[PDB]
Amino acid sequence: GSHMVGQLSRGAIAAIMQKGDTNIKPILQVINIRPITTGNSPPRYRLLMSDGLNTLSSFMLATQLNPLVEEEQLSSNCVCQIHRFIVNTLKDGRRVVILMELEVLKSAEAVGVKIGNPVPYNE
Ligand SMILES: Cc1ccc(C(=O)Nc2ccccc2C(=O)O)cc1S(=O)(=O)Nc1ccc(Br)cc1
Repeated sequence: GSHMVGQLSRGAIAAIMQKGDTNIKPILQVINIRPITTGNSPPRYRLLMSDGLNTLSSFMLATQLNPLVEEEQLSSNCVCQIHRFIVNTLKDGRRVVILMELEVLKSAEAVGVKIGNPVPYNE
């Protein structure tokens, strides 16, 4: 209940970005979800996530998880546990975190607000 930022894995974004730790199962809040421009291929969704301290904009949902967005269980403000993810590095050096398995712990409606005051992580 109280101490809302205590619901999130503070420091997980830095851990993912700095250490490349993939064994952790961090709890993050969805701040925003947006489709990416795609061709005739399945839609892809990019997420702005928060660990309470930082936000990071380079999350992508694995296509297998698209139903979570399209049926609305995964939406802005919800709190999720990431059970499996990988990091991929693009030609230009940018890294993207692909969310492969995730659990919605609290619905957007049950949370209702951005938790804490996270600031953008500097990639
Ligand atoms: C469009 C697209 C889709 C997918 C991947 C990707 O890296 N996929 C994977 C890579 C490795 C393993 C698994 C996967 C997986 O998707 O399951 C990259 C791109 S992109 O670079 O051309 N544009 C883009 C990148 C990031 C963000 Br935020 C927004 C747009």
